[PDB]
Amino acid sequence: DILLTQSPAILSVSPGERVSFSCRASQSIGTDIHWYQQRTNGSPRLLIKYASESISGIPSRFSGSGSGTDFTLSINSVESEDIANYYCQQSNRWPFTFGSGTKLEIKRADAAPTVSIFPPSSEQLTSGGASVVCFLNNFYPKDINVKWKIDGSERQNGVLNSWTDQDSKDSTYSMSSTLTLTKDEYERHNSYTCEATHKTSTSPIVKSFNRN
Amino acid sequence: QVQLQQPGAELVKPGASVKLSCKASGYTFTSDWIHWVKQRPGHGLEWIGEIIPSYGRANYNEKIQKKATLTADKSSSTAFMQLSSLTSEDSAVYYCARERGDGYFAVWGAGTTVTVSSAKTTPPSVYPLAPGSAAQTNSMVTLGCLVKGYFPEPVTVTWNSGSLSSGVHTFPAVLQSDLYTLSSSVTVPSSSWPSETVTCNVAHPASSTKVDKKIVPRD
Repeated sequence: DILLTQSPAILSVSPGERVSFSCRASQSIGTDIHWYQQRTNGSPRLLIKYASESISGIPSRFSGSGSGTDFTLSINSVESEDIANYYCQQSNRWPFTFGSGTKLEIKRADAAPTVSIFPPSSEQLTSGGASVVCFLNNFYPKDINVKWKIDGSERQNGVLNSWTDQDSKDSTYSMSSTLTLTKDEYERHNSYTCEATHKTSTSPIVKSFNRN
Repeated sequence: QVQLQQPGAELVKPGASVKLSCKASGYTFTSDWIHWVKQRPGHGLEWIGEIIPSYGRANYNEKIQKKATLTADKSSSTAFMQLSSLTSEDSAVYYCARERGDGYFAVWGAGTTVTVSSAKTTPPSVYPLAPGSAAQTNSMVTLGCLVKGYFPEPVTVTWNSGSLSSGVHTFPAVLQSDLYTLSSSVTVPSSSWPSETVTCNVAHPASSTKVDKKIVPRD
């Protein structure tokens, strides 16, 4: 069975620079290699077939090369939409096999997170629940810290965090922090506060609201 | 049009079986090969096996445990993969892809999310996320909607019935006590809302549900 090695597994690159993905087969497979792109939460998409043949609809940006055991998928001047996983797949011998895949990262300029805080809806309060939601959107790099405060006093319980992958829209990152309480617990406090700490600013970006 | 149609999700109890379907449209030939690909969360693509509907012949990956038995209905033009005796190791996204017999997969299905658990199906609760009257905006404004307490994965979130895609982020779900939770964010010109309406649509295929929520200012 053909082993397809994709190294390195992660590629980071400045916007507008040329990148090259490598794929080495355990044995000669001629030009029977194919490249597929898979973005987050999406199905694979054919970019190059038979090592170097271009697919209609695919940007001329993408090109392919190589033969025998070594193959290369090149992207000339990378842009934000190229952020995805890249797989190679041989069809020279049964069974067909896939590569391990390579993630593409983009080193863009630093961006401060846009912070937004949202009070619990009345619809949610109806069911006896109350969630305060904070969005830290479109920042770079992805390293960031969020802190909750209730009536001036830091809160960590009832907090669930979720981080997005690098956005294929603008090469940025985003994060959601949800503070869930019961309605009863929520109704006996006044001020709710979300604080975002990122390298783009010495001061924390703070968004707050009073329940009243 | 979309060539290959797969169910969005399938909930299977541990040890039980499930038959995944792939309905094909577009050009159909006797040389069409239906391939099935497995993908576990955060991992790569794994070839399961292939079937040719005209003969009923199936070939399987010998490197893995044979969980699949492949069949096909010619009268309904539908390909079927029978997964039996499933464990938690079998929870994954299963794509179906069409090969024109030339080695590469020209088109893929949407994929069927298979979750192996003993927990019960639960439809999501969708709540609006509109900012307070004390917050300040620039040239842009951010709204959202919260999807809480659903099972199993996945859910599909769109904005204004799909017409609003740019400025949209959907966060990964978090799991707590057999229930998932996520939120979706949208950003539109601050001058356009609420003068123009903004609505998020949440679809949970496992419960066959789809709901809309319009975002208005907190009065």
